[PDB]
This record gives sequence, structure tokens and C-alpha cells, in this order.
Amino acid sequence: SWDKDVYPEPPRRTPAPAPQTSLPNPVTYLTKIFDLLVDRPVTLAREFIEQQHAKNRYYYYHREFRRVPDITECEEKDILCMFEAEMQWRRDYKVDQEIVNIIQERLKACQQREGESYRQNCAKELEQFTQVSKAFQDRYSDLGAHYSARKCLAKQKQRMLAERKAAKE
Amino acid sequence: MLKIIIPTTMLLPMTWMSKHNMIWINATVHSLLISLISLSLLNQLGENSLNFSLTFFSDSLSAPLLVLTTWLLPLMLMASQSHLSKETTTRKKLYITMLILLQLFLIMTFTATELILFYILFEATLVPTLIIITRWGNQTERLNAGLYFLFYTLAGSLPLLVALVYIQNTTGSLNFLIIHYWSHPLSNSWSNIFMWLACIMAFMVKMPLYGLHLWLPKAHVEAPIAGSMVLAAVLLKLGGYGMMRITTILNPLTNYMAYPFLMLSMWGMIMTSSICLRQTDLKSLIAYSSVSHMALVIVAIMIQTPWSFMGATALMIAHGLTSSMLFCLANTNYERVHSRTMILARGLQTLLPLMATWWLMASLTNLALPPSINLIGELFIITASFSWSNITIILMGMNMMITALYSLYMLITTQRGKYTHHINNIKASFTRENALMALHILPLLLLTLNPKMILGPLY
Amino acid sequence: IRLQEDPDPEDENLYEKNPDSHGYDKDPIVDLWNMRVVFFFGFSIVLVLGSTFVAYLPDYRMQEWARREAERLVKYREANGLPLMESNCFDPNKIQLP
Amino acid sequence: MNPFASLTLTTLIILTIPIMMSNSNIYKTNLYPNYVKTTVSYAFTLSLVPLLMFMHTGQEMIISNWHWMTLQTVELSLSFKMDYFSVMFIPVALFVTWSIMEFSMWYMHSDPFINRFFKYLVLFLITMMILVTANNLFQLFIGWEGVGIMSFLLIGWWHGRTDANTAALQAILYNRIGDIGFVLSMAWFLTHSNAWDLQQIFMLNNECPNMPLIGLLLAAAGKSAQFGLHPWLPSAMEGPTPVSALLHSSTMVVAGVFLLIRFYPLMETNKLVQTMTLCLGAITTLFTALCAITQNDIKKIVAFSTSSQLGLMMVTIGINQPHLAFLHICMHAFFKAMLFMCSGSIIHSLNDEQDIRKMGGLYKAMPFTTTALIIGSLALTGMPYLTGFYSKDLIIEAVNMSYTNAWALLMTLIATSLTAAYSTRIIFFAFLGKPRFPPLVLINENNPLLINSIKRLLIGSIFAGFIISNNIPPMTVPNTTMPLYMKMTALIVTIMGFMLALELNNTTYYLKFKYPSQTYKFSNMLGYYPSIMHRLPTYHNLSMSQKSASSLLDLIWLETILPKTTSFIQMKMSIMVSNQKGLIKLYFLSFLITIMISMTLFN
Amino acid sequence: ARQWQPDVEWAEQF
Amino acid sequence: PKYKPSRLATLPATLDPAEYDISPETRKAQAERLAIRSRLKREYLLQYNDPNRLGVIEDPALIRWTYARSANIYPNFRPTPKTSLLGALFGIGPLFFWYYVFKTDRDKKEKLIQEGKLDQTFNISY
Amino acid sequence: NVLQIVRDHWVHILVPVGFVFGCYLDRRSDEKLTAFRNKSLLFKRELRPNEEVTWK
Amino acid sequence: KDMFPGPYPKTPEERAAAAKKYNMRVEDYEPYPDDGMGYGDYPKLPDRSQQERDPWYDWDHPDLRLNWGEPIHWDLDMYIRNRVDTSPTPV
Amino acid sequence: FSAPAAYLTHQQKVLRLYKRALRHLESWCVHRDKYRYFACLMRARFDEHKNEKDMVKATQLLRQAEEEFWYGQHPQPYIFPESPGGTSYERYECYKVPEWCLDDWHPSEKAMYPDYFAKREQWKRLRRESWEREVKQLQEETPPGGPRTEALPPARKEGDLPPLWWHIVTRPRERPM
Amino acid sequence: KRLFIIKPSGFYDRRFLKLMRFYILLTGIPVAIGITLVNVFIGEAELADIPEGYVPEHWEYFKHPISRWIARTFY
Repeated sequence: SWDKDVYPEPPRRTPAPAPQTSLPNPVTYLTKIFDLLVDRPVTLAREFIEQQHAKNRYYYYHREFRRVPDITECEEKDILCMFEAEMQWRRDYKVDQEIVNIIQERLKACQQREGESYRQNCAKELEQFTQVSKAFQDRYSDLGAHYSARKCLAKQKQRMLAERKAAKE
Repeated sequence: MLKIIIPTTMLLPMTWMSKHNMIWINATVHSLLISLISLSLLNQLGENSLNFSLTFFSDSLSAPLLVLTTWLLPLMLMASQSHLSKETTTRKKLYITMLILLQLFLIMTFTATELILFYILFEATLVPTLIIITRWGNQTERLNAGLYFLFYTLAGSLPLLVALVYIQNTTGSLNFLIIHYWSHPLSNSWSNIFMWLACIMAFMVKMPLYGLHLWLPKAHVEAPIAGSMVLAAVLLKLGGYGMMRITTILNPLTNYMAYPFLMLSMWGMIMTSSICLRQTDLKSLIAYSSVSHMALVIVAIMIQTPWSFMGATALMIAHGLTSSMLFCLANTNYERVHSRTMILARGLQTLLPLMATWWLMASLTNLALPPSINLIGELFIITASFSWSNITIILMGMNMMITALYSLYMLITTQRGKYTHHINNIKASFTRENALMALHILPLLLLTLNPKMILGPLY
Repeated sequence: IRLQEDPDPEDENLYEKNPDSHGYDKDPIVDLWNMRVVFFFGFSIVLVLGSTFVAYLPDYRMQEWARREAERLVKYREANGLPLMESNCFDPNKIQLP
Repeated sequence: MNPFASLTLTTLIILTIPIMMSNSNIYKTNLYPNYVKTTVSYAFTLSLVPLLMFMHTGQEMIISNWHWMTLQTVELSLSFKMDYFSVMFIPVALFVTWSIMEFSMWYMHSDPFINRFFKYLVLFLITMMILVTANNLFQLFIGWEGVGIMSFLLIGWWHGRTDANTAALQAILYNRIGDIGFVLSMAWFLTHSNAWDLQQIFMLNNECPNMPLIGLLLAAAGKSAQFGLHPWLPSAMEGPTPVSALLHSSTMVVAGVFLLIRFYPLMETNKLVQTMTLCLGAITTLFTALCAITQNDIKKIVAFSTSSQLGLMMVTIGINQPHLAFLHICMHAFFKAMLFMCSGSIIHSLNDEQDIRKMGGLYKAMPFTTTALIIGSLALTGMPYLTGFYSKDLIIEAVNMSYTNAWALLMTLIATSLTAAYSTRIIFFAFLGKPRFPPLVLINENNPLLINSIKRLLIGSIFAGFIISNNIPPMTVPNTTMPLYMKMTALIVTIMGFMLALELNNTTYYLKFKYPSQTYKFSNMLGYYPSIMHRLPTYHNLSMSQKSASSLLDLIWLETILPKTTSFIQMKMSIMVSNQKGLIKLYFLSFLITIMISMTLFN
Repeated sequence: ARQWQPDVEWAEQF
Repeated sequence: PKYKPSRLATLPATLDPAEYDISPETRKAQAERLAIRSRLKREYLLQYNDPNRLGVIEDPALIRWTYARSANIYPNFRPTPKTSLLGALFGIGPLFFWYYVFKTDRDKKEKLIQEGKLDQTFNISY
Repeated sequence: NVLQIVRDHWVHILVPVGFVFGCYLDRRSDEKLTAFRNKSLLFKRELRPNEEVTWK
Repeated sequence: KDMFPGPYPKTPEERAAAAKKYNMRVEDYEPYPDDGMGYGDYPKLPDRSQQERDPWYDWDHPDLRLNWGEPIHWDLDMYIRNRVDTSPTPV
Repeated sequence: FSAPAAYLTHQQKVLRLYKRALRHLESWCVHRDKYRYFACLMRARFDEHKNEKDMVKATQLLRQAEEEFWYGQHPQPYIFPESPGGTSYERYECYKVPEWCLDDWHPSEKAMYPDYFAKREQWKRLRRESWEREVKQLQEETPPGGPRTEALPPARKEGDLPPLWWHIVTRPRERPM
Repeated sequence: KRLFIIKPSGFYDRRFLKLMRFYILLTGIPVAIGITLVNVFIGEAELADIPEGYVPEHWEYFKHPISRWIARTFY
């Protein structure tokens, strides 16, 4: 259901069953018992419920907000423009928080899946999380509990002044 | 917002024109209905606040408090039915109307869009409270308690009035939205320092800062049960809400001016928890526990980090519920033994079993047992303060340890041991008291399933 | 020192006149109806229906919307080679730095 | 793989059914304890299947089912870490709980609130399962505090007994002192890795500075009753014997060790924390074993044995051998729960007698409990090819063949000798010799419940060691080559301890009554630790609270500084202004002075 | 039990 | 040897010289103490075994203890130099100590941030 | 009698009528705040046919 | 009003009245040192915990080990059986 | 129990020390045969100077024994289970419900034990009637300046009960369950 | 010999617990039944794209039918 591009899953490499002993593997019998006593009734119930859902098929939509002029293109006391820009900035802040959440989910999934080789096999995920975390900390950090778009603008201006000072040295 | 204000006002003629056998019933019915209606205010938007009109608005901070007040009014009525049973009809109606006026004033404080209207109503809350404390209190100390409380609040709040009017004159408006958008940094001049103080001390008095907390024990001990309930559940959170609202125009001077208050609260939590360890009055122990809990909210507000504000809101709601329930339990014990001495009546775990379970659960919530919202708030504030400074963890852990110690000490002293031999008037707990405790506890436990509701606007 | 009534005996147990009391008032009928009103409007309405109303409250906090927007943005950034999250909350081309 | 998640979640969910049904009519009948026991047995049988799957393949997962709340960039969700540790510890805990619950259905039969007792047992089991199967630090803390609170409620089972209340409060105090470090660790992990899940914490922290690991160490010391925070466990013997057998013997007291095991990939990087854990473990082993040698209360001896075994587990953690420590936890649960059950049987048979001095000649009077106690003591003392052999012997061998603090190693060896010693004590002064209990002998153990529970724990303490050791995948490089004397060190020390203790036990018979030595007083009085650390700090804190704060600041200075001083000044000014004179001759002269002053000043 | 309700000693203070 | 008592471990009655005084004055003192105790016990039992009592036997001793702990503190307080100095060193002492500690820590943190020598790789929650 | 019931419990209708009146007053207040009904750069869209207002 | 704790006794008459008030003997009655701490006339009972008291005596309050009307120590709460114990120890 | 005395005589104190010495000796000498051997030796010492008549010396004999006893005292002496300091001390105190709690029962609850409650009311009647005699009797026998000992008088005449008997007689049992 | 057990009155606590359970269930059971029926029969919504030329209602941006009903009726 979820876009596999957003949440990448490596191809599943499952070893084939190659028993060498002649003893009856209790795991196989237990799995068959489970599939007979739980899976079948659960699947039948899900089939019934999915039929009922398909009988009454309705839709819900993802609301899309158009881009609005930022706080940079906003007069000193233009309360209307400032309100629009502040709402857009808060929406962007929420979206960036969710982006960081997605990256963290990727990192956790990689850490669990790779088992004992997570340190070497999740370097790419660690790098992606480091990049996103540094970007987020540069943008949304130290603002405080009363953060506003004007405060990010001020922090960005301070950072750009520091960059200019470094470049001129 | 008038959908809640108008029925609250209509409660008064209803109670005044109701038969003497139906004041409590009608009051409970319609206060519960008002709370049910006010539950609709919890549908807060992610970014923008709910601006009903030019005068009233509500965000993810105001809505939980409004719901708490509308829910606490019926609880206060149920708790105050008992001792106000032999009173005359007119005085019972008067008491109910005082409670209703207090609730109405609290609603209009939590919804006000103008800082001066907020101040007017938040100082108007004094009159019903003071009357309740000095008229229906049982002891002779209710007169001094009312004065201490009233004068502490007024001496804190009058400079706030001066500062608010000065800000109105200088910036042109006191509306929360405008004062938030048109915000400007405060310089390090002495004038800005004293404006910061004038704005801060008023709410520091309300939620008792260590040193300005002397009025809270007197007020909570001498007042009747319902009065203590409001004073502990809402009238302390008024200061926290006001501080979280006004800290928008007090930056960046707070960074440097918060040190005295931060240190005062971070030491007063330990001091008041230790005081609870050595208390002889149950209500005084609960009041000092309230002081210790509100010290954390003071710290969280004075740190001004998103996690600190979320923890502050959660702790405010949780502490209000827990303190109200603890005061109700102490009231039941008092109405049974007619004394507030903790060591007087012992071994109540064998005479009132369900009341013992209520005490146990209330104490567990008080000591921040996971996954209660008390712990959610405390842990958020602790993490915020640790990020502020790693050294804070020592005081936070010591405070948690002492809180657990004194809460379980209260539980052991009251609901454990050998029963008091001579006491023979302990009757089986009524359905009303058990229902009161259940209505105190069940929302508290349910909020842990949806903590997002009481985590404030920064969630 | 004064002609005053003797202290009234400690509050008479409502169980004495009616063993079924529920607390509240003294009249048994009004006691029963007050208990019914309290329990109904407290547990069956504002607790049960209240928790259900607050549990199925429509998502106006835009959490699912934010997650979907984040998914779309991540798709765009990774597919087109953009470095996921930028390092400026506002475009530098619109900032007139001193 | 698909059945795995379902089975692992059901094994935890089924345990909540008795709690839900406690609101029904079953809770009011006498069938509730039996329903609880059957529920736990079914839970164990269901938990066997995921263990079989793990043994077959190695199936480990994480089930993040419910999304609780998202705090901006931090997502807190109800997640269970089904890995080797959890999937293997759940069956052992459930088996022990089943045995304990049958033994309690026998032992706690007379109690008017046996249903409450069983409900509290299941609540503790649920909290422990939450703790073990926790993927976030918040859920782990939930389990932590739940276990602590259930311990508090079970220690003070008899509310009338004040000593039970004191013990429960002491346990809560020490556990909260550990929770201070736990909260420190949680805060550090959140503020330096932006996650409470074990996954991201393991990922980001590849150096893991001292502070979070020191907080974890403090929490472990708190829950595992290590030195400084040790005395609560011996005092926790104030509760019913099933409680001390289930919580403070096998499941609860290993919570700290399990917490340290859970964060092993982090403690591996650090070196100071490893040394601190090793030293703390050695101190605990030596001190607790030394205290146990001269204890006269059988429950107290077994509690100190639990403390020493927990110290040995902490040492094993300090030698960077976490899986060995987990294996030792698993085996120690098996044999120590049985030891406690045998002690409880002895106590019940002799009419609530717990002092070994008034118990004797029970070898043939109670053959089944005698056999079980002997087998348990042998397993504890690392008798070869028992349950304790596959853990304790390997631990000693690993400690010997490693870069280790020498005195820690010496203390561990001495502690093993003293474990052999106190084992001899609970056999000589209890089963051997002539009877010392009062007449009217009521010795009887032919109860199906007690016999069956002890029998199941016997089978588990005999064969589970071999089974688990041969079934688990290899997770540590074995010490193949080792000097013979070092290879036999464990057995040699155990034999030496056995011989020396028995020798002194025989000398007790000699009619040579002497006076106590200083060392005996030190050992019997628990190193004096719960006599100055329970009187001086407490007295200082309480006296400070009463005088320096409660009176001095609040009721005196705070009031004197602001309210009292102002009111006094206002009163004096009121007296001055209202002089109550009322003479025109005075204030008309005042008017003249005012007119002159105004003319001078304002011109 | 009852409210304190000023007596003559308190009233004569005023 | 001999037993050295302390405040937390009082002298046992057996090792107390006063336990062995048989002088008639001490005996008379014990008799008076017993008489007072027996009178109090008689009053309490008369109130306790009374079938007509349906309340709490108020204890004047408990009332006095509660009053002295809470309400009688300030009226009997005199700002002596001992009291004033103890109050100061216990009230503002710890406050200034904690202020110094926290201020130094915050200054160190701010300096490290300013010079860029403090690592905050994943500090995106505060 | 029915008339007895109403003459004794007419007060049980004030607060519901109060809630209705408060909702009406809130709607009336919302009426006088339609200064930017469809004039916000974010939600400004063409009115659909047979839709005079978006009620915003 | 005369059965409540009062100021520090100064005259021997006041010391006798306070001793009578607290149900003690005049010789045994010893108030706290009047250093200004606010103790007042409340007696300074021996600083011994509630654990030393005879466990076999029939106290009015068994768990507290006290008798009705008996003067209560200032630090009773600190000296209860659940808290700091001053009973003699072997060593 | 029994009413105490204003003091313990030298005879009482010696006996008190003797019981403690033997009980501590039992704790030390765990073996029954071992304890019996040193018990007679202890008995001999308490009989070596029994006939000593100098009370000054007799008190000095006591003093030396107590110092010897305290130093030789067992740090962990044996305590009976249902004794102060015992493992089973106050264990069933949470089940001892006072009898007056039965008057608060619902009539339906009292309807399930008619014979017991009917017999209980007869006990209430006895207490109500006899109380006036007990009040009267105590006043007569009491010395003018109140009592000087806790010992209470018995029922002097017929048709009378010992004064202040109700709580002593209707006390909860040791195992209420 | 069966001896009478002296207990505090448990009638009132039991009655309160029974009343609390009954009053909770009186709406919990109908609410749970309604939720199950709605989920099984009505079901949730499908995330479809916004059709061109169509302006969805505010309640049409939520998934669960009960949440949609709340948003359409009270907001």
C-alpha cells in the first residue's frame, strides 16, 4: 500500500529448507496447525469484511494548499500577509518533522533488519539521517517555545551573515 | 464560544428558581451537560487557534483547561452536597451560584482574546473564591487565610495591570494574536527588567513560587472541600496559562531574568516535598505537594522549550485532577472523623476497602506512575531541563524520590496499620463519594490513551 | 458566656433513616433520582460518549496530511536527486542581507 | 515468520484476561486462582512455539503495532522487541510463575484474599512481560515502575504488620534511587539521539559516553539490589513466600541485569562502565555471601543468595559476556525459585517457623522437600551437568581467562566459596541433626499442588540447563584451552567451601560455648549497613525537613520577611496617623507648617 | 463540627 | 568492654544506672507517674467502654501536639542571631550555591557553542 | 397532572434554550466577520454554480 | 484556651501550670531551651523512638504505642515504628 | 495482659535477666543437648550468690551480669513467630474488624445471619444495663484522688460484671480470617 | 465449627461497583456494537485523487466514517 520508494525494503533473501535429519520438525506441524485453526477463519472473516467494504465504496481526499508568499516578501505590519506566511511556515514545519520521522523509521528498520551486521550495512541510512538531522537543526532549532516564521528568518539572516564573514576571510 | 458561556449564566436562574429538593440534582445535570458540550472544544487545529469572535478564542492550551473546569464543577457540587445539607435553602443556592460564577469567570479567562479582559476576569475569580473560603470554612483561621490569599494575589497582580496598560499604550493593542504577530525583542534596560517582573510576578504568585507560596497551605486547609478543589485544580493553573500566554512579549530578557525563579522553583520542589515528608495535617501535606508539583510547571515555562511547554500543560491537567481527588479523599476522612490530623485515624484499609483502592490509585498518579499523564508531563519537563542543563537531573530525581516517599507515606499512615480503637463513627462509604472518586480517576486514566489532547499547542 | 445551642451531634448517618442511601439528600426518592442522574450523566454520557467523541474526532491537526505531504516530498527529492531537506527555511534570493 | 508475531502477542495478551475477568463473578468464587494458574500454563505452552521457531531459524522481530503519540521529530509507539532475550526469557518466567502459582494455591489457601493475591501475581507478571518485551525506553520504564509498584503492594501484603510497610517503603525508596539514573539515561538518550527506541539508540551511539551508561548502571543497581542499594532485597522477605519466590528470586530482581544486557552493544564500546559493573558485582557477591553465612532466617539466607547470584551476573556483564549473564539468569530462576518454594514448604509445615535454629531432623521427615532442596543447592553450587553448571562454571572460566580487575576475580572466587558455605548451612541446620522444632509435629507435604510444582521445578533445574545450552546458537567464543587448575578452580573452590563450612558446623556440636567475634557480629548484622544507613540519613533528612524547612523557612522567616513585616509597618503607621487626639490647636499648626512648606518648595 | 461562628471574646475585639 | 550509646542508639535500660535507684524519692516519683498514667487510662477506658458514646474520643494531647507544630511556632519565635543566621544559611545559601553551579554550567555550554567545540549531531529535540 | 409537572420543573429548559441561544449568537457573530469570505490567497477559489457564498 | 501550648514558662508558677496542662510532673516537665525557635512551653520528652516502648504493655494506641492523654513527643512522626529507630543495638 | 507496677523489685529484675539469659543461651547453643549443659551452669551462677543479703552488693551483682549479658548477647536472638520482633508479628492485624462495624451492615446482610445478630442484640442489652452498675461500682472503690494503679476491681456482688469489660470480652480473636 | 467472620459492610461497595459497571455498559455496549457494525458494513474511505473540476466538502478529507460524521455535523 505504502510507496516502497518512500520506505525502501531490500529484496528478501530467504534460505531454502534443506533438512538433513529425518526427525519431524515440530515447527512445520505447528505452523500447519496455526494456518488451519487461525489463518483460515481470519482470512474468511477478512474476505467477508472486505466484501462488505467493497459494497459501499466511498473516497476521501488529500487537501492541497497552494503556495503563499513567505515572510520575506511581507511588509512590516501587513498582518494579513504575515498570517498567511506564518500558517504556511507552520505547515512546512510539520511536513519537515514528518520527513525526519520517515528518515528515522528507515534508520530503525535498517538497524533491526540487518541483524548483527547493522553497523556496516546501514551506513547509507545513517548518512541520510545525519544529513536530514543537520538540515533540520540548522532550520528549526533554538527558536524556542514561541517560534515564528520571523524567528526562522532572523536565524537564517544571522547564518547568512556568518557565511559572508567566513567567505570574506 | 457563547455555546458554553450562555448555559453557564443560565445555571444561575435555574438554581434560584428551582425547588429546595432539586438544586443539587439540576445543578449536576446541567453542569455535566455543559461539560459534554465543552468537550467539542478539543477539536483544535494543527497551527491556527479557534477564533470564535473578536472577544473569545481557544487553542490547544485553552481547551483542556476549559474542559477541566466544566468537568470539575459537577465534582465540586457532589463533594459539597454532604456538609451543606443542614444549611438553609437560600445559602445553598448562594453557594451554588458562587461556584457557577467562579466557573463562568474561569471560562471567560481561558477564552479571552484581550490581555486586559483576561486580567479583569482572572482577578474577578478572587471574589467568589474568597467568599467561599471565608463564609463556608469550618475553622477560625478561614478569615486570615482569605486575607493572605487575597492580598498575595492582589499585590502580585496590580503591577501586572500597570504593565498591561503600559503595553497597550506603547504597542497599541493587547490582543493575543496581534501581540504574538507584532512581537518585538525586549532590551536589557532596567525599565524592561521591571516590566518583565511586573508581567511575571502576578502569575508567579498564582501558581505558588517557593517563597510566595505561604498563602496556598492556609487557603487549601481552611477552605471547604469545593473551594480547595477549585484552588488546586484551576486557580493554580491560571498562573501557568497566563505565564505561557505572556512569555511571548518577554523575550529575550527571560533568558537572563529566569535564573532567580528557576533556582527558586528547583529548590522549592525539594523543600516542599521534604515538608510533605514531615507533615501532620493531610490537607497541608496535599497543599505542599501541590506547591512541589507546580514548581516543575514554573521551571518548564521559564525554560521556554516546546517539550517544556508540552510537559507543563500535561502536568497542569494531571496535577489538577490528582490534587482535586486527594482533597476529596481527605474531605471524606474529615467528614468521618471530624479532624484533619493524619495520625488520628489509622487502619482505614480494613474498614473502607474501596476507599483504600481510591487512595492507592490517587497516590500512584501523584507520584507520577507510568503511563499516567502525570509522568508524561514530568518526564517531558525533566528532559527539557536536562537539555537546558545536565545538572538539573540531580534535583529532578531527588524530587521524584521524595514525592514517591511522601505519597506512599501518606498512603501507609492513612490507609494501613491497626484501626483506631475508639473511633466508632466510620460508616460505610456512600455511593456519592465513590462516584466522585471514580469521576476523578476515570478521565485521568483515559487521557493516557490520547495524551495528544492535553499536550498543548506545541504538539 | 452566651445562650447558645449545644453542638449538634455529628452528622446523622443517612443509613439510619434509609439503609439504602447513596449519600446525597435525606429523602429516599430524591436520593435514588440524584444517584441515577449522577451515574447516568457522568458515566454513560459524558464519560462513554465523551471518550468516543474525543477518540473519533476528525484529524484537524493535519497529522495524516503532514505525513502524506512528507511522503510526496521525499519521493520528489530522492527521485530527482534533491538533498531531501534544504538548509534554509526561506529562499536566499528574496533576502536583502545588509 | 507470520505465526511468530501472532503467538508472541497472544502470549502477552492472554495474561490480561484474568485481570479483565476480575470484574466478573469468577473473582468472587474460589475458582479464580485455578483459572489464573491455567491461564499462565496456557501462556507458557503458547510461548514455547516462538522459542521453537527461534531455535529452528533465529526468527527475531519488532512489532510496533500502536502509534501512541508523535512529539514532532520523536515517534513514541507501542513496540515489542521479540528477540533472543525476550523469546527465551518469557517461557522461563511463565514456567516459574506457573509453579509459584500452584505453590501459592497450596500455601496461601487460608488467606481471606487469595483472589487478590493471585490477581497481584498476574499483574506483576504482566508488568514484567512489558519490561522484557520492550522496544522503547518509555515502555521499558512503564514495565520498570509497574514491577516496582507490584513489589511494593506484595511486600506489604499484611497491612497490619508495620514491618511489612517499612520493607515496602524501603524497597520503593531504593528502586526510585535507581529510577533517578534510569530517568537520567532516558533524558540523555532523547536529547542526544532523538529516539527512545532501542534501534536508533544502538545505531547512533557507537561510543556511548559515560553518563547514560552510568545512569543505566545506577538503575540496574537499584533494581538488582547491588551494593549501596542492596538492603531492600533482604528486607523484602517480609512478604508471603510465593512473593519472595516469584518476584525477588527469579523475575523482578534480575530486571537490572536484564537492562544492562539489553544495552550490551553500548556497554561494549565503553570501558569505565564495564569496570564499574565488575567492581560493583564483586562487592555485592562478597558482602552478600558473607552476610548469608551467619543468617539464621532461611528466607533471609535465600535472599542473600539471590543477591550474590545477581552480583555474579553483574560481574559477568563486566567481563563483556552478556549472553552468559542471560543464561545465568535463566538457570538461576529455575533453581532459586525451587529453593524458595522448599523454604516455604518448611515454613508452612512447621507452623510459620522461619529460624533454622528451631528446625531440624527434616531429612527423613520431609523427604521430597529434602531431595528438592539438595538438588537446588547442588545446582546453585555449580554441581557438574546440572542447570547451574552451564552458567556459573562458564562464568568463572570466562572471568579467569580475561583481562580483569584482580581483586574482583578474588572476590568472585571467595563468593563462590561462601555460596557453597551458606548452602551447607541451609542443609545442616535444617535437615540434618536432631529435630529442634516444638512438639505437636504437624509435618505434612502430601499435597498434589506443592509436590507437582516442586517436581516441575526439579525437572527444570535438572535438565533445562543442558537443553538450553545445546539448543541456543553460539554467541560467545569459547575458552577452549585453559590451565587445568584454572579449569577446575570452580569445583575446587566449591569443594573447599563445602568442607570448611561442614567442619565448622560439626564444631558447633562441641560443648565449647564461646563469645561472638567481631567478624561474626559484622556478618550477622549485615555489615552494620542497615543500621547506620537506615538511621543516620533518615534522621538527618526528617529532622531537616521538620526544622530547617517546615518551621524555619515557611512558618517563620518567609512569613517574617514579607507578610508579617508589612502588616506590622502598616499597623504602626495606622496608630501614628490615628493619634485619637482631636484638637484643633494641633492640626491647625500643622496646616500652618504645611502652607509654609508648600510655599517654600513649590514657589 | 459546626462552623466557628464568632463568640463574644472575638466580637469584643472589634 | 562497655557499650557507648549515641543519639540513634540509646542506652539500654539494663545498662542504665537510673534503673537501679531504690531511694524512696525515686520510688515516690515512679508512684506519681503511675498514678497520673492510671488516671488517664481510667478516663480513656470510661469514655471507651461507654455504650452511649457514638463518636471520637478527642485527645487533648494530640490537639496540643498538632497546635504546637503548626500554630504556636511563630508567636514563640524570636529573631535571635542564632535563628537569623541559621535561617539565612538555610534559605539563601543553597539558592546561591545552585545558582553558581547552574550559571557556570550554562556559561560553559554557551562558550562551547560559540566557539563551535560542542557536538550536537542529533540534538533536534529540546 | 401534566400542568403540575411543567409548573414544577420548568427550570429544566433554561440551560438547553441557553445553549440554543448561544449557538445562534455565535452564528450571528460569525456573520459580522465575513470581511475575507473568499479573498484569501490559499483558499480563494471560483464559486461553484448555485453557490453564492462559501460560508467562511 | 488554657489547654493549648503557650509561651516559654518563666515563673515557677507557669512551669507548674504547664506541667499540669501536659499531664506531667513539675519536676519531670522540662521545656525546650528558649532560643527563639518557637517551641514554646511544649515539653522536651526523651528523644527515644516509639520502638523502645514496652511492646507487651496494653497501649491505648497499639501501633503507635501511646496512651490517651499522654504527652506526645515533638518528633513523634519522625520517631514512629515505620521511621527512624533509636532503640539500643548490640554493637 | 496484666496491670503493670510503678517499679520492678530486685527479685523481679533478676528473674527478668534470667529468662533473657537462658533464651539468648538457647539462640547461641542451637543444639538441644548443648543448651541443656550450659543451662545448668547458668542456673548455678544464679544460685552461687542467691543468698547474698547485701542489697548494695546484690545490685552490684546484677550490674555486672547485665554488662556481661549485653556483651554476650546474641546479635540475632531467636524470636517466637507471634511475638514482637517475630516474622509473624502483627500479621493478622489487618483482619481484626471491630465488632461495632456489624451495626453498619445492610439489613439484607443481617438477614443472612439471623441467629448470630439476634444473640448479638442480647449482648448489647447486657452491656447497656450493666454499664450503670460499672460506673457506680468504679466510683465507690476508686480512691478519692483518682486511681493509682491500672488494676480494675472484679464483680463484687451478684448480677454484676467486671467494670470496663466489653472491649476485653468482645475483642477480636488471634485468627479472625 | 463454622465461626462467624466479622467483616465491614460490603453491600455498599458492591452496590456502587455494580451500578458503575451497569451505567458504563448501558452506553458502552451500544457504542461498541455500533462501532463494530459501522466498521464491518460501512467501512473506511479510499484515498482517491481529487477529480478535476470538483471541490470536495470539508468532511470529505477524513478517512473514518465516524470522524467524517463528526466533522460534518459539529464542525
